Amino acid sequence: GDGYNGFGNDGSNFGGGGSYNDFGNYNNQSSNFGPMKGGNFGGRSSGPYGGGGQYFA
Amino acid sequence: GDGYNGFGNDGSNFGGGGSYNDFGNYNNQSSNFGPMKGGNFGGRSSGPYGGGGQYFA
Amino acid sequence: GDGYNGFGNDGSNFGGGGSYNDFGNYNNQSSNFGPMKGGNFGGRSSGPYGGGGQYFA
Amino acid sequence: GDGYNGFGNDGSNFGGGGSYNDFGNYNNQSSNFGPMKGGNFGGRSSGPYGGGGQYFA
Amino acid sequence: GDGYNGFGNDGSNFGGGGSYNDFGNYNNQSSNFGPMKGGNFGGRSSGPYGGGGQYFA
Amino acid sequence: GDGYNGFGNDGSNFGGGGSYNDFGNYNNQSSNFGPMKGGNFGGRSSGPYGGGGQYFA
Amino acid sequence: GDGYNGFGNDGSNFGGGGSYNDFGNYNNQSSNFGPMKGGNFGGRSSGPYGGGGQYFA
Amino acid sequence: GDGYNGFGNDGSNFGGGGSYNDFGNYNNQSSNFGPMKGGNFGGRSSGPYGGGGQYFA
Amino acid sequence: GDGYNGFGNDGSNFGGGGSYNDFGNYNNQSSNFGPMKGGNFGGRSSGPYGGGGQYFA
Amino acid sequence: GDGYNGFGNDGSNFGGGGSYNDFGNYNNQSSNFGPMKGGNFGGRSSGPYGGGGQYFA
Amino acid sequence: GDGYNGFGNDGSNFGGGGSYNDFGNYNNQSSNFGPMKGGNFGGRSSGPYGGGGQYFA
Amino acid sequence: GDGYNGFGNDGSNFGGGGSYNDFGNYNNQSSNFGPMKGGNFGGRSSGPYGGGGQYFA
Amino acid sequence: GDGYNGFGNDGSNFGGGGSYNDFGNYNNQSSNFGPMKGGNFGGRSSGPYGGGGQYFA
Amino acid sequence: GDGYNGFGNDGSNFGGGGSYNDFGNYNNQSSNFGPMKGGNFGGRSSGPYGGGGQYFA
Amino acid sequence: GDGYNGFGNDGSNFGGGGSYNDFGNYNNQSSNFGPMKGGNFGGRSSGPYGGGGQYFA
Amino acid sequence: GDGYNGFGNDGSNFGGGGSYNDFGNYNNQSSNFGPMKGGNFGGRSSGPYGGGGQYFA
Amino acid sequence: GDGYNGFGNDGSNFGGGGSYNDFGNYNNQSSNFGPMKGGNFGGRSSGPYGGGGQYFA
Amino acid sequence: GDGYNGFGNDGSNFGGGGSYNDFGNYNNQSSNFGPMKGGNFGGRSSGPYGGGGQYFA
Amino acid sequence: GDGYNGFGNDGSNFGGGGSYNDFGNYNNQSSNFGPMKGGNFGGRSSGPYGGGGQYFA
Amino acid sequence: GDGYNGFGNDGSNFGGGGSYNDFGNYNNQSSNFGPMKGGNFGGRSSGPYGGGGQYFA
Repeated sequence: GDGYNGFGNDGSNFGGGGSYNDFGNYNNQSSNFGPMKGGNFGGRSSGPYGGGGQYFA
Repeated sequence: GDGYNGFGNDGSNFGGGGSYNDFGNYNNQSSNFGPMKGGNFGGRSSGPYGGGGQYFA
Repeated sequence: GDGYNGFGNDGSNFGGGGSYNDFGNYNNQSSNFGPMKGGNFGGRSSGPYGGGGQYFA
Repeated sequence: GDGYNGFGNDGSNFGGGGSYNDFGNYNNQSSNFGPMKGGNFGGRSSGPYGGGGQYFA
Repeated sequence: GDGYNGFGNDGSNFGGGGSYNDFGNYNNQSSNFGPMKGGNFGGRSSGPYGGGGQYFA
Repeated sequence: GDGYNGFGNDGSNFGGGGSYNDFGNYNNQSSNFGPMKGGNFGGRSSGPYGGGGQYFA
Repeated sequence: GDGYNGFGNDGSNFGGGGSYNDFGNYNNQSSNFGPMKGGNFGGRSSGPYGGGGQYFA
Repeated sequence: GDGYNGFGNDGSNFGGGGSYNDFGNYNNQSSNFGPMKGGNFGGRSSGPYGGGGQYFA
Repeated sequence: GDGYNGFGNDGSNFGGGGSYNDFGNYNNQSSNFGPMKGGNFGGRSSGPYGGGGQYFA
Repeated sequence: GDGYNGFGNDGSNFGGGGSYNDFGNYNNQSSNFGPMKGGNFGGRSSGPYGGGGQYFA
Repeated sequence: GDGYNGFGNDGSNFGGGGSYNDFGNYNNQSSNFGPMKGGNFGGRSSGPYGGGGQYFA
Repeated sequence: GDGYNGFGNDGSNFGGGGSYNDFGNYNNQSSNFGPMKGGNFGGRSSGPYGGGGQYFA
Repeated sequence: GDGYNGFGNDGSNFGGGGSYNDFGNYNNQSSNFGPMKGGNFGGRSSGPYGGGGQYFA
Repeated sequence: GDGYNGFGNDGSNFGGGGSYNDFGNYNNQSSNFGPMKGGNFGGRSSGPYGGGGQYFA
Repeated sequence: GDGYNGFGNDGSNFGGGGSYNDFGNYNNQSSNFGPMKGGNFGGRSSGPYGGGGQYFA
Repeated sequence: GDGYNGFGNDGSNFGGGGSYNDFGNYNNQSSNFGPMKGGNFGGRSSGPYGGGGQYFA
Repeated sequence: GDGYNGFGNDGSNFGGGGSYNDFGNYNNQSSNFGPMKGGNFGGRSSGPYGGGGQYFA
Repeated sequence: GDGYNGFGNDGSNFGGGGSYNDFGNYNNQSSNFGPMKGGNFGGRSSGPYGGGGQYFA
Repeated sequence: GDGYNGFGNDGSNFGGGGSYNDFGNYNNQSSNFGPMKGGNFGGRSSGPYGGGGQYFA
Repeated sequence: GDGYNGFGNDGSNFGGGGSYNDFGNYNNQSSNFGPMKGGNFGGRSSGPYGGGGQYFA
């Protein structure tokens, strides 16, 4: 099958080292190593029901 | 079969080393090592019901 | 099947080592090693019912 | 069957070694080693009922 | 089936060595070694009933 | 059947060795060794009834 | 079935050896060895009844 | 049937060896060895009745 | 059935060896050796009745 | 039928050898050896009646 | 049924050999050997009646 | 039924040879051997009636 | 089958190290190493139902 | 099949190092290394239903 | 098969290092290394149903 | 088969280093390295249904 | 087959370094390196249905 | 087989460095390096259906 | 086979460096380097259906 | 076989340095380097169907 011979995969210290950073919500922020099946996704929404609006600002 | 021969996979110390940071809600911040089946996802929302709104600011 | 020959799988010290960090709610912050089935997810919400809103600030 | 030959799996000292850190609520902060079936999740919420709102700040 | 040949699995000393830290509420903070069935989860909430609000600050 | 041949499983000294720490409420802080069925969970809440709010600060 | 050939399972000295540490309420701080069925849980709450609130500070 | 061949299970000296520590209320702090059925839990609460609040400070 | 061949189970000297410690109330602090059925629990509270509050300082 | 072949089960000298230690109220602090049915518990409380509060400090 | 072949069950010398200790009230401090039915419990309380409070200083 | 083939059950010298140790009321400090039914308990209390408070210091 | 011989895969410190950054919502921000099947996606929305609008300001 | 002999693959520090940046919604921001099947996508919107508008401003 | 012998592949620090940048919605902004099958796409939209309009301003 | 021997494949710092930019909606902004099959596309729109217009300004 | 020996392939810093720029919708803005099959496309529109107009102001 | 021996291939800083530039819709603004098969295209339109007009101004 | 030995293949800074420029719709604006097969095309329109006009004001 | 030995192939700064320019629709504006097969084309149109007119002004 497929293979992977990566040396030095790092992927570390996600936040970057800035202070006062705000991490939003429903994100995918994972670090994944090794064979993966099923793919990688972001957050999912089903929007508000019964006429509720969805607002970003 | 799919292989993986990674040296130095790290993925450590997520927060980055900054202070006063504010990690989010429902995030997938995990670090995963080894064969994975079923995919990697962010957070999921079924939005408010009965005309409740969803608001970000 | 699938394999994993990883040397030095860190994933440690998640908070990053900064002080005054605030960790949010319903997150997935786990560190997972070994073969995994069923996928890795963030948090999940069924939003408020009967006209309650969901608010972020 | 899927294998795992990880040498040196850390996942330790989660908090990072900073002081005055404030850990979250309903988070998944576990460290898991060995074959896993059923998947890895964050926290789950069913939002308030009868028109109660859900608020973050 | 699946297998796991991990050498040195650490996963120890969760709090990180910081002082004045405040570990939160309903979190999953366990360290789990060995075959697992049924998945790993965060906390769960059924939100307040009868119009009670849920508030984070 | 799923195997596990982990050497040096540690998982010890949870609190991290810092002083003046506060371990919060309803957390899962266990260390589990051996084959597990039924999954690993955080704490659970059925939030207040009859219009009582749930407050974090 | 499943198996576990762990050498050196430790899991000891939970509090970490810090002084003035405060251990909170309803936690699961157990150390568990051997086959486990039924899963590992944190604390459980049914919130106050008749309009009493639940507060953390 | 599931096996377990753990060498050196330890699980000892829970308090950590620090002085002036204060262990909590209703915690599960047990050390359990041998095959377990019915799961491991934290403490359980039914909150106050008749409008009494629940307060952590 | 389920087996256990553990050598050196220890589980001893719970208090840790520190002085001036204050073991709390209603905890489970037992050390249990052998086949266990019915699960392991923390303490239980049916919170105060008739408008009495529950307070942790 | 389950089994247990543990060598050296110890579980001894509970208090740890520290001095001026206070062993608080209603704990379970037993050391139990052999087959067990009905599970292991902590202390149980039914809170005060008629508007009496429950206070920890 | 279940079996137990424990060698060296010990369970001895509860107090730890420290001095000036207070083995406080209503604890279960027993050491029990041989097959047990009906479970193991801590102390039990039915709290004060007629508006009397319960106070831990 | 259920068996017990233990050797060297000890369970002796409850205090560990410390000095000026003292014992609280209603403790269970028994050492029990052979088959048991009905379970092992700590002390039981029905708290003061008529508005009398229960106090620990 | 397809190969990968990457040296120095970095992918680290996602946030860039600026302060006061606000990571958004439902994003995919993962770092993925090793063979992948099923593709990589952004976030998904099923937009609001029953005449609710979707607003970006 | 296809091959890849990339030396020094960087892909790091996504945010760029600017402060006060506001990362978007539903984006794909991942860094992916190793052979990929199923393509790479942005976000997906199934726009509002029942006459709700979609507005970007 | 197709080959790739690229030395020094950058793709880093995506945002450019400017401050106050706003990252859009549903973009693809990933950095991808190694054999790719299935193609690379932007966002996808199905416009509002039932006579709702789509507006960019 | 087709080859690629490119030295110095930059493609970094997409945003350009200007401030106050808007990296607008549905774009494809990825940086792709290595052999690619399936083609590279922009965003896709199925325009509004049931007489809704599509508007740019 | 076909080959490519390009030295210094830049393609970097797309935005140009201007401030207040406004990147578009559904564009293809990717930088792609290495052999490509299936062609490079812009965005695609299936224009509004049911008599909805398409307007560029 | 066709070849390409280009020294210094730029294609960078697409926007040109002007401010307040507006990047339109569905464009192919990609930068492509290496062998290409399937050709390069602009955006594609299928005009509105059911008598909707298409307007540029 | 056909060759190309070009030195200094610029094609950069597309927008030209003027401000307030308005890049149009469905254009092909790519910069393409290396052997190309399938031709290079502008945008495509399948003009409106069912009596809709196409207007360039 | 054809050849090409151009020095300084330029093709840059397409917009021409002018401000307030308005680039057209469906154009081909690409800059292409290396051998090409299939020819270079402008835009393409299929005129409006069902009696629609095509108008330029």
